[PDB]
Amino acid sequence: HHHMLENKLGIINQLELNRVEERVSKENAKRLYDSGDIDRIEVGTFKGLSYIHNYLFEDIYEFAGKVRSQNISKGNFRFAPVMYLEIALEHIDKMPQRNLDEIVAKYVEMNIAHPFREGNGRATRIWLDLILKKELKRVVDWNLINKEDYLSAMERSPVKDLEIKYLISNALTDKINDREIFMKGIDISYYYEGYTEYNVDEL
Amino acid sequence: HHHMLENKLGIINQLELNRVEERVSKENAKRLYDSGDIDRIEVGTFKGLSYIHNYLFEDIYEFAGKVRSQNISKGNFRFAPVMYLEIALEHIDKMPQRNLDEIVAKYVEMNIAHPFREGNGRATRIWLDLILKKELKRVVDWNLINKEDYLSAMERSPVKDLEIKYLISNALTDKINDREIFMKGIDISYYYEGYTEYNVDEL
Amino acid sequence: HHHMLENKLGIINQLELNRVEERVSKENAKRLYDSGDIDRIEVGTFKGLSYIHNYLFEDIYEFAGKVRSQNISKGNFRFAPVMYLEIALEHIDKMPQRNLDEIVAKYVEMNIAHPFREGNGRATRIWLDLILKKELKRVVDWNLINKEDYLSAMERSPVKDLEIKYLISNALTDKINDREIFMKGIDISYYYEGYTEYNVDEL
Amino acid sequence: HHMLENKLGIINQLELNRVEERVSKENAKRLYDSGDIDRIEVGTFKGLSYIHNYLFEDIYEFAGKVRSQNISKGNFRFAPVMYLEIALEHIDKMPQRNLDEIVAKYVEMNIAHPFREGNGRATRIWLDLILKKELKRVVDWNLINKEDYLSAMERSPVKDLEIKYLISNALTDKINDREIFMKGIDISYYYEGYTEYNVDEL
Amino acid sequence: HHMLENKLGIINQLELNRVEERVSKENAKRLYDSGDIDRIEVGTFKGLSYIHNYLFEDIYEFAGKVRSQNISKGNFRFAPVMYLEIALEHIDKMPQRNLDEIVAKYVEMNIAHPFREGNGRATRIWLDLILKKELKRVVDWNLINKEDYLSAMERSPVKDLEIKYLISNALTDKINDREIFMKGIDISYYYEGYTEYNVDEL
Amino acid sequence: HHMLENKLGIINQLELNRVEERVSKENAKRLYDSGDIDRIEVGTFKGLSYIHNYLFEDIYEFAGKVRSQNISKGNFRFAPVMYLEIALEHIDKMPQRNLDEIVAKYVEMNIAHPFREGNGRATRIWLDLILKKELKRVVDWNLINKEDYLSAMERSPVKDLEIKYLISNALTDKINDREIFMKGIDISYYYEGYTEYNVDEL
Ligand SMILES: Nc1ncnc2c1ncn2[C@@H]1O[C@H](COP(=O)(O)OP(=O)(O)O)[C@@H](O)[C@H]1O
Ligand SMILES: Nc1ncnc2c1ncn2[C@@H]1O[C@H](COP(=O)(O)OP(=O)(O)O)[C@@H](O)[C@H]1O
Ligand SMILES: Nc1ncnc2c1ncn2[C@@H]1O[C@H](COP(=O)(O)OP(=O)(O)O)[C@@H](O)[C@H]1O
Ligand SMILES: Nc1ncnc2c1ncn2[C@@H]1O[C@H](COP(=O)(O)OP(=O)(O)O)[C@@H](O)[C@H]1O
Ligand SMILES: Nc1ncnc2c1ncn2[C@@H]1O[C@H](COP(=O)(O)OP(=O)(O)O)[C@@H](O)[C@H]1O
Ligand SMILES: Nc1ncnc2c1ncn2[C@@H]1O[C@H](COP(=O)(O)OP(=O)(O)O)[C@@H](O)[C@H]1O
Ligand SMILES: [Ca+2]
Ligand SMILES: [Ca+2]
Ligand SMILES: [Ca+2]
Ligand SMILES: [Ca+2]
Ligand SMILES: [Ca+2]
Ligand SMILES: [Ca+2]
Ligand SMILES: [Ca+2]
Ligand SMILES: [Ca+2]
Ligand SMILES: [Ca+2]
Ligand SMILES: [Ca+2]
Ligand SMILES: [Ca+2]
Ligand SMILES: [Ca+2]
Repeated sequence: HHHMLENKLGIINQLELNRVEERVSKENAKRLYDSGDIDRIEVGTFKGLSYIHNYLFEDIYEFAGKVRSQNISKGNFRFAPVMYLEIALEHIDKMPQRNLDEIVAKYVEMNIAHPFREGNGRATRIWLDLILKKELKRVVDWNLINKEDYLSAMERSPVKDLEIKYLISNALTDKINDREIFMKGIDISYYYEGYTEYNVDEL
Repeated sequence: HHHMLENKLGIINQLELNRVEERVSKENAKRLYDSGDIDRIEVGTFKGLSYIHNYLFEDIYEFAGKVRSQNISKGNFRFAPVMYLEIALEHIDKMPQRNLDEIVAKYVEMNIAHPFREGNGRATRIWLDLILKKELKRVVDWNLINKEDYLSAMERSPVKDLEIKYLISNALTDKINDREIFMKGIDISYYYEGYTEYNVDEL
Repeated sequence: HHHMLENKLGIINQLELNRVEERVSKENAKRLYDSGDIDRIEVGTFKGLSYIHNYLFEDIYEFAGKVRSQNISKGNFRFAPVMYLEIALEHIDKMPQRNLDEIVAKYVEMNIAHPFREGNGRATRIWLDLILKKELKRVVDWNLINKEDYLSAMERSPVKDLEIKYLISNALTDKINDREIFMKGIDISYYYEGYTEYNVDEL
Repeated sequence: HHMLENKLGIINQLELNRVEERVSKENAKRLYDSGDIDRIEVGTFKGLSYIHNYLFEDIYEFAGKVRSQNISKGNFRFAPVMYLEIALEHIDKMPQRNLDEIVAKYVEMNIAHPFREGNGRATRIWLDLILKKELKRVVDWNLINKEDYLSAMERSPVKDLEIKYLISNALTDKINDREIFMKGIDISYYYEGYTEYNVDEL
Repeated sequence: HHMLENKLGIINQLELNRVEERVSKENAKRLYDSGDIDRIEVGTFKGLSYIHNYLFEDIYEFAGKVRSQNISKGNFRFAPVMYLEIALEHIDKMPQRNLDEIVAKYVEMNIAHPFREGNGRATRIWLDLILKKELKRVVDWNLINKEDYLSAMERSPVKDLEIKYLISNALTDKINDREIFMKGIDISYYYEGYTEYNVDEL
Repeated sequence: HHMLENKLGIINQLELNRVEERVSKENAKRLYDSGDIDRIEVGTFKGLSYIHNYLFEDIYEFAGKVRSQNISKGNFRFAPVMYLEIALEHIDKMPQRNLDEIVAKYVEMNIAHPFREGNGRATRIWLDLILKKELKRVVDWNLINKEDYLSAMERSPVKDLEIKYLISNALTDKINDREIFMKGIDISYYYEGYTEYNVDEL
């Protein structure tokens, strides 16, 4: 099934499975940074996002890095249905990214596409930071964006992106090669989704 | 200062604040159970829920156990306006709880009321288990309800409580004095809300 | 439970129960008209609506004529919460009914209140015809309002009442003492709710 | 669209409803008792179209054909005509190996809502055929309460847990039982507001 | 996107709004008085694009061209850019033989919302052309209250009865009356919050 | 008879709009230049009612008075008449010590929407008075684009974050600057579709 570690380690408690998946994927995130692999990823495309997703979740989620084949929703919002996900990703690949407005709009469209069965939030926040670094020489200090504010802004974003754009704009930092900003952002990004067991840099 | 530990322990990292609040409130939950205090609470009333909330969150959330003074929402759903909280809680105190249909309806209305600024989910799930134990001689084995299923069902519940009802009925157990069921349920209930650092029985 | 005939007569097929409830309640509607009792009902108040509802559904619906104690919804519209239902009804009793605009607004508010667990549509349409008869010397020729148009307009009416006002306006007739108009209207009103087995004037 | 309204000069909504119920239920009874139902392609729009035409030929104009107008129920907009064809192309390729996949496929076909009218009844017959082929089960529709079913279908474009739960709990292995089929036709029609006839009495 | 903001260095929103109103209403008056409006393809996106460019080429970047950004009003998300082409080609093939079909076509074109801005005013001109050609009618827009029209358009993706009713009760056979056209331009701009000028005084 | 300036026969919506703008903007200018604005209770429905009456008596029937009908915009239903009074009572007791509390109070007053019309313009004047008293700030409304403001207000019953950001970045310490007040009146009316007059030229 989708959680490849669930049967492998015979785990029947939701919290223990959550902790193990957090540990493995954060190990992978730490390696992605410390190996320098994060600097050799295509920026602003679904190919780069797919690479990030596979890197984080290979041997954790079945078909990591590959588009889902099932329709999904959060709250009352239906993400792009599978039937046109391909064309959605093509359109996102050609969207411009020369200023904060365009980059945030591109991030919002990629969240609407929501191409994977799981792991969209964490992978796409890494992807967004790479776009911001390449184009604005900034990255997000994610700790400066309150979790509940971020989630509300993303819920609002398919209709209007002003909330998420304001939060991102006020969280930007020029410390784009600072390892500490990256690792703290990984921990905050995982906390957004309900993973709080590990610090990435202690793995 | 709603997060009373933030200034007291000078915490500037969201994840660190989340972890300390989890530890303190889970210590309080373990004490609530092991002291037998949980057995001397009024069942199915706002008095009992307020007692549970204060017990869990005193010196963590300002005004623990007391009704909020601000309006709040999650997703697209606006909880009961502050101006009607009093009458909402009065109505809920009068709701019957003789079978699963009525108990689930009462739980759904209490979630709609959402009387506290924070901590509604965890406190109200403890409260619900007490109602089920008293009236049906059952409690919920929360690990049998998947987190995303639970959250979607609660989002659905103000419109129809069928989704939540099924989840609950399929998770009921007669092990109403099983400490392991209670503690595992505390851990799963906190996991529902994004706290995964501690096991309650290890504190 | 709520359908008293299910346990009373041990009917476990939904369609058979539906047919028996249609027969009994249409017998009651026919008696309500032919006895002249309909002419001695208070017009435009919840007292009159409750009298109609009890008359139709006594020994069919538990607590016929009495306000519901649980919250209900249709589609994604939540009708008036129980916690202020009485206040809503007290407001509706004082709403004016001097012309078509005001009568339609009053009908729309009564549908929002939706005071009974079931039977709101049929009872409140009888109630509305009485208001129109008293104040405008008109009643609705319900066959002139298409079922799907009526249902769509009622779904729209809590936001804007133009659709339902238009349909009603176009279907008004001055034959306010014509028995065939009344009986045909009973049949169409039940057809709106999915009852098609009987003609009321054949009972 | 209602071809019988002009033909029999009917001006009462309820009598038109009754005549359409009688004729289409006669067609459903024939579909089962003639054995035609057993040679319908399972799980494709081709099969659904065959069912819809069989039921509603000379009742609905263009029975068996995709609608050309957009439609909605409540505040839910069904698949726009502009990509309906594509929506059907995708549904034909959806897997149907377990209850999860079959329910997801049924939910997508309901979202597509390919016909002007008659989507509910035709697609419930279609769903039973899929369940019969892949799970050796069919739905005992009387075990699914009408209001629960309608609410679950309203919920299903967002989350299909409600409808999945209801279907799962209503499955029976009596996949060639004529009474189960006929009662299911009557309950399926009752869902949509037709209560005049019992199909096996026609 | 607003070319006149940088061109005339305007930093007051109201001042910019007035200048955009004046320039586009001058263009609308010329579109009518030159007879150019009579030589536009009726009922197609090509004609709508011509109207939009004619009104706004000096005001909006890429006037007459489909937008490249996704947009929304209220809680309604208009057709995604990725589908605009297929949506517009579908709209080009929609019939327009009676009021039902014409209103449905207008509703779909509003859902498509092909331009970044100016959809309301341009598409109302386009709609009158269709009504003039096919029904020998145009809309007397002053007979449709602004708030009723806006609510009806908000409702129209779900059900088009409100807007159909308003349009039907506002139709006039004065299809060549210059004052009906000019007053309609003024009312159409008023719908969108431009009230500074009368078009026929420019 | 709600639009007191209206008459019998067909009225032109645009001219009525212009006349109502002129009269109410004259009243707003007088409210400021007479110093009457300085004598208004701050942060209460009493003060809001005074503002609404001052702007709109002889324009709207029952200016300064609570509406008696339920109203909606988009798909949002404002506070029902049935509890409007309790809601205003609650709003009178809400704190206003910082921007978070003041924006929350403004958002609740907009949800209450106590008047039949004129809620936007009157309540924005009211909000500026609260901000002036408690923060020594007012809004430079020209710094908030119309479409951003309207979207943020649509969002505000769910989350006030959008509107709070816009207000926060538009605050100015020029709390007794006549230019800021008059420009803000013009922008506030522009938000609602009135663009004919400049207030200080009346
Ligand atoms: N209601 C919503 N509408 C749109 N986007 C949402 C909604 N809720 C959450 N999101 C986005 O989806 C992300 C979570 O996606 P998910 O697939 O669960 O990723 P992960 O596995 O990393 O948690 C959130 O971080 C947020 O960006
Ligand atoms: N969209 C929603 N609609 C209704 N109820 C919700 C929604 N989202 C979450 N909930 C309920 O609110 C609870 C969380 O409330 P919250 O005040 O955050 O408590 P806690 O501090 O324990 O997390 C969830 O457990 C769920 O039951
Ligand atoms: N989505 C909706 N929103 C508001 N009102 C509705 C909606 N759907 C139906 N209604 C109204 O509710 C009535 C049905 O009420 P119900 O309690 O089912 O009465 P009955 O038992 O007579 O069918 C319909 O006739 C219609 O007037
Ligand atoms: N709001 C909704 N959202 C999604 N699906 C719905 C909604 N309302 C009804 N449905 C589905 O549509 C079906 C009815 O479609 P319809 O075309 O009217 O068929 P029929 O002519 O057989 O009644 C229902 O059985 C239900 O499955
Ligand atoms: N919530 C909504 N849903 C659907 N359509 C809408 C909505 N709000 C406005 N519209 C339509 O959009 C038009 C406005 O489009 P816009 O691109 O702003 O045109 P303009 O620049 O001419 O004002 C309105 O006239 C109305 O027809
Ligand atoms: N959909 C909506 N939801 C919440 N608030 C809204 C919505 N639409 C408009 N508003 C608020 O209502 C105001 C308009 O109120 P209205 O009574 O028309 O006042 P006015 O007569 O001054 O224009 C807007 O300025 C905005 O603040
Ligand atoms: Ca997540
Ligand atoms: Ca740890
Ligand atoms: Ca929570
Ligand atoms: Ca730990
Ligand atoms: Ca009904
Ligand atoms: Ca019969
Ligand atoms: Ca139907
Ligand atoms: Ca019969
Ligand atoms: Ca506009
Ligand atoms: Ca002028
Ligand atoms: Ca307005
Ligand atoms: Ca002027």
